[PDB]
Amino acid sequence: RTAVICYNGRRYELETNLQHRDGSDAAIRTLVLNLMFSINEGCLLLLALIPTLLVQGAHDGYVNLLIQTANCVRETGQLINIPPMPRIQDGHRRFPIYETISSWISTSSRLGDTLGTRAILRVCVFDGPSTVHPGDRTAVIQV
Amino acid sequence: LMGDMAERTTAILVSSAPDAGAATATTRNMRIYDGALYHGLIMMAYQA
Repeated sequence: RTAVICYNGRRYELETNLQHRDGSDAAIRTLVLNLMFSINEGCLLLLALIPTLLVQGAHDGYVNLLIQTANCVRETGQLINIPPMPRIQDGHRRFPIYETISSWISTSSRLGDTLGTRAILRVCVFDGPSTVHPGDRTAVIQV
Repeated sequence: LMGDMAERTTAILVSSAPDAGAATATTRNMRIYDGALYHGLIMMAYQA
């Protein structure tokens, strides 16, 4: 704006509306900020493995499905290149990949709890029925 | 026909891999070899 769902084999349609333009950008800024605090120095060594992930997606089965949805990794791995990385400043001491994948889980354990809502309860039916159809009371326990 | 000659008949061995419809990352090491005589000839029953 500023520029169907399947579940258990059943489709639904959304009726979500945008009646103004302030909350849209209050969410866009958070999306872009959290999308911007993920990139780091060690990310380039992960970026050089795209031609190798492309061959492991042809050698394996689980990776060949992961590569289809990656609408970027599937396009860069045959269209862009990178020369080898420079020598790590004080490389005898530190480790960049540990940094780039330690400071990556934080900004992902928050992306849900900021673009949406947290989880407050979870269904624990000790002796009641197993599943719950629309309109039937459950037994929950707060998180 | 002395301006269009034919020096010798030779032997060809064209190598190739299977087509897209039979491709894996495992059958590409299973090359196909084919032979064709160049300027050779095919005979009827041999008089001999």
